[PDB]
Amino acid sequence: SIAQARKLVEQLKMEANIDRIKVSKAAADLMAYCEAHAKEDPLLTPVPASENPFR
Amino acid sequence: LSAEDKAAVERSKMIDRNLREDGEKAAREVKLLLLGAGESGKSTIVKQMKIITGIVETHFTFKDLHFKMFDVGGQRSERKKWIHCFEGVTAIIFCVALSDYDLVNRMHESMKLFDSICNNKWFTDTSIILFLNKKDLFEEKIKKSPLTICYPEYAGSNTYEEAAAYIQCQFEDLNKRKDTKEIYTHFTCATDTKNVQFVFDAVTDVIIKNNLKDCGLF
Amino acid sequence: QSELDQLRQEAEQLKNQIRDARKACADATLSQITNNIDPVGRIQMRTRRTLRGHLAKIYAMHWGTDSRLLVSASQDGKLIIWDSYTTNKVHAIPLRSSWVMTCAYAPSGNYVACGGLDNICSIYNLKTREGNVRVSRELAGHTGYLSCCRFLDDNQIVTSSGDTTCALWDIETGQQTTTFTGHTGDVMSLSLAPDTRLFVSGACDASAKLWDVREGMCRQTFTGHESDINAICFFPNGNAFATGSDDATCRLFDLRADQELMTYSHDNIICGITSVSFSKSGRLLLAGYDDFNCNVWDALKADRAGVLAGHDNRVSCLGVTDDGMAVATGSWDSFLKIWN
Amino acid sequence: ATAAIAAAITFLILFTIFGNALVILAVLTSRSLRAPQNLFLVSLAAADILVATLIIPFSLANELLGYWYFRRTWCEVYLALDVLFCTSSIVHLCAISLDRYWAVSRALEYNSKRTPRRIKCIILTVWLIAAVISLPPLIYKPQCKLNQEAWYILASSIGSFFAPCLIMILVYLRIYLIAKRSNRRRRAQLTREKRFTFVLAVVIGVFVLCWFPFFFSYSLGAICPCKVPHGLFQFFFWIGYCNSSLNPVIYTIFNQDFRRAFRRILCRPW
Amino acid sequence: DVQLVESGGGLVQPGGSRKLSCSASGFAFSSFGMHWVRQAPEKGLEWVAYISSGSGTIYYADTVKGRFTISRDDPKNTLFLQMTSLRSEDTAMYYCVRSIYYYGSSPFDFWGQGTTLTVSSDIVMTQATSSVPVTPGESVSISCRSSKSLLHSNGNTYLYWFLQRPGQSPQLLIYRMSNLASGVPDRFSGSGSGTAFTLTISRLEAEDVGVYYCMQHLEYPLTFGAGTKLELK
Ligand SMILES: Cc1cccc([C@H](C)c2c[nH]cn2)c1C
Repeated sequence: SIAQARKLVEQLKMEANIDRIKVSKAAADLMAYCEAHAKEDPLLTPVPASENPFR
Repeated sequence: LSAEDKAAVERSKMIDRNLREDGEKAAREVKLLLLGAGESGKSTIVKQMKIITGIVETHFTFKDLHFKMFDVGGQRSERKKWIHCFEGVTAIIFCVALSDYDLVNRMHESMKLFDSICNNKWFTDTSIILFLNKKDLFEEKIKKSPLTICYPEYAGSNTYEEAAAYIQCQFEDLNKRKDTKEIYTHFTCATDTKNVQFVFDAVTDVIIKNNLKDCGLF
Repeated sequence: QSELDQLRQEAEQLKNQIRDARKACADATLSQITNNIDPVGRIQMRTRRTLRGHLAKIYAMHWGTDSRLLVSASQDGKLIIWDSYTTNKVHAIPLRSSWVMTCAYAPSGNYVACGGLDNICSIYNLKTREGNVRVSRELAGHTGYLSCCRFLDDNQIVTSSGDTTCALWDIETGQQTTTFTGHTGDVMSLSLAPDTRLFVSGACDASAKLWDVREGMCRQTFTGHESDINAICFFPNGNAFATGSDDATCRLFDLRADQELMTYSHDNIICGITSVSFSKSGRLLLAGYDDFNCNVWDALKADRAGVLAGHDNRVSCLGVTDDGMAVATGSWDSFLKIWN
Repeated sequence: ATAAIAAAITFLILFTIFGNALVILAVLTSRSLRAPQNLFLVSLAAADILVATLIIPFSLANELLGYWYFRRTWCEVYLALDVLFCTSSIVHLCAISLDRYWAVSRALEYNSKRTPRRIKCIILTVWLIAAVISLPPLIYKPQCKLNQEAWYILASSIGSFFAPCLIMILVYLRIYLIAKRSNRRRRAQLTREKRFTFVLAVVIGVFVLCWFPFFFSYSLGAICPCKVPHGLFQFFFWIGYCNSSLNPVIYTIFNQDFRRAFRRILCRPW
Repeated sequence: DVQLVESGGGLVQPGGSRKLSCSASGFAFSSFGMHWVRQAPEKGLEWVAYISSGSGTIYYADTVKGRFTISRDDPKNTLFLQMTSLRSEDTAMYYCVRSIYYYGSSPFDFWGQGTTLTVSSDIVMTQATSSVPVTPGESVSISCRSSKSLLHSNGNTYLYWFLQRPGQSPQLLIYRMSNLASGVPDRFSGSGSGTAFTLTISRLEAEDVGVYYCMQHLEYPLTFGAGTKLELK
């Protein structure tokens, strides 16, 4: 009764001091991680039968 | 080619034949599922069905044929995310009590629980069977308080033949689909043979209908 | 007097003061940024393998360590250790139970685990020289049904059940270490970070809680969905994670910016999303739906980059290896297939 | 003139290529058709394609410009295969009929006995029965005719057609009585009765009008060595050939699972 | 923890016929194929026969076929070997061997005691020379060179390093040329390429001296060499 109405208040008071990041910077990070590793992903670009043990 | 693959395909085939000869043994036997209510009647009807946490199986035998009862009520969670895992079963038992009408909306809760299983999108082929327990205990219920406590939309007599038939009539008129499955109803007794034998015969009819599902004669 | 209503209003007050503080910061949308991006092209990919060994439903799969071995589960109480090159099956494991919800494989390559409706997470060994398949341990601390469990190492495991909680066990002792209480809906699935320090849990209350491993307390709680949540996978860097729901909208949350970024809407069929998966380096989010399909969404364009062929029943589990060379789809008609 | 008619016979061969093996594929890649009553249909489709690809082009060569050639000693082998691959089809049909009788006559305690080992034993048993029928043209000794002594033709004719046809008639009459018993909200019953009446009428009727006049003309030649018109006999022989084409149509379209399998096969190119 | 039970007998004149038995306990006997390894008193190992798990594959060598018969009883957990028409050059030490063949397995990983029986073009392997002075701290490079290239584009290279301790049964050290057996220390760092092989044994301790065997398992039968033992001097 009281504890279930107290734990939510404690959770909302512990979820207040968060030094967040700019959304454009967090999108640029996801863009740069996909751009930098764009040649180590053999699923985005197909590989021949010599570079694939399947075919 | 095939340096040690001639010995590897032997292991690939041995425990693939083992899967087939162990899956046939579990696919030829018949399975019977068991819903119910909250501690209503799923302890009395399993007194004969005894022997040869979460869910526990009941593996008994009758006329040299093993049955597997799958309980439900041990799961203290929702039903929307695992009722599809219990498909492929032959008969669904939905045990209903009769003397729980006075305590509170319990019989009114079992009607919408029976409604959710007869209109389920995964159980559109398995026929359902409902029990009606406490046959001798319901006979003395009418003289103190009738069935018309919370039914202004229905009138009737105070006889035992009218009270037992209207509960059977109200449950049967809940399914929206009537072509595929057929609801079975049997009043229980205090004996040992006739309590399960009709159920025996009931499963018989289902497989006969299943054979009429196979030959195209339905 | 009667300050319990004031304590209930403090929840909405702290909500409007903290969670509704994303108006002057959450301004950058993904249309100004994703205008000058390049697509990946129409992905033409076909099935190379078809593992026809099971006789029941398959909705449990996890890869090996060197991207070689598969772990699959059926509804006959049977685990199969598949090989992905020569269509080979190595270990057939009979089970005490019969209805399996999830399975997992060790990050080293020794142990497996499986669980289901019997509330018992059974951990088995494969490297035993004496009776090659045997029971190592059988953990039991839940009262609902085990939903998803993943390994951390050869001594701990993170399990989650329908008891509105999730736990971290211990293989060396046999008891539990901690219990993550403080959840409302039924926990459905979980994913974990590749450095094994933060894990994201699923829900049926349309939330995706980021928890903590060491301290034992919750860290972040999200929202945005209007239905249940079936599958959550984690991004290979640590920034974002995807969530799949029952309203045909696969969303991509975020941890650094603390804001929902991208929605995936399929306007043709509005069936649920029961499996998600990431690729190796992003830009290819695989999604197995309920309409007998397996679609390929882009991480920045949010348009489908080609489709995959289906089965006689729904595709229920996806999988991409550690290197990114094998997609594995598992449906309920025992046809565990391996695509390009 | 005439060969275009044979081209229709060629088209007949094409349908035996189109149906039967596809039915085999409907058993091979399926989940709902993993039940062990379909091995009879697999063996029946194999028997029909062994009828077609081995017998029908040589029958077309024999009927057009009639004389026997391509070797001298192939006549006995061709007659033996022609008796074998058709008697095997008839006994697979009566085995399907007897299995459908044993499905509903004993319901519960027969599914514990219906194992695929028992099904393979019944299949190898009826192939050995067909081999026993096809052996006395091998043992005991240019127009490749069809003629043997009076002791064999009656016994082979009876054991090929007249006992399995009588068994199938009695079995499907018992099936009709059981399905009449197992029927008793009214418009779904009065049409259902006509439905299984039509099904049990077609199954028992197409077989009779497809095989019985040829065996009648084949049995009157030993009863009364009196009527040899030689016009209706070859027509009845081709009608007897026609069931190898008519078998995939009857025993598959009346089930939901085979129609769903045919739909998922024929929807993938389209 | 497992046990392998054998027996023994007396000397047999050339022209006899007997049966030998090998019993197993501690593990499931059905899921292991069974080898017979015959050791001559002149230190040279050689192979007799192999039976599979599902009783569908029986292999012999070139000079072995015809007069020998192998059988097994899985509820009894026994292995029977019937030998007919014995001679004075085919009677030696014997060994019954369990072996399993899958991906990530260890063939020839645990052998048994065996029996003693006395009287009175394969693939060429090189083992020379069995006299190398070692100290507790000196490395060693055992020479084992093959002729046929073991590069199958598979890419498993099927060479097996065995150690024979003096007085007891020999044990496996290295399986598939780059792995490590269960219960073996990490001093046996072996490598190679195609034809060349190298067994580097660094930081030696005078407790595991014996005879080093290298076995080639690309084609049947089991080819061997002559033996490579160390010495204290
Ligand atoms: C007795 C017997 C049994 C089976 C077949 C036949 C003949 C060759 C036939 C009928 N239709 C196609 N061929 C006979 C006569």
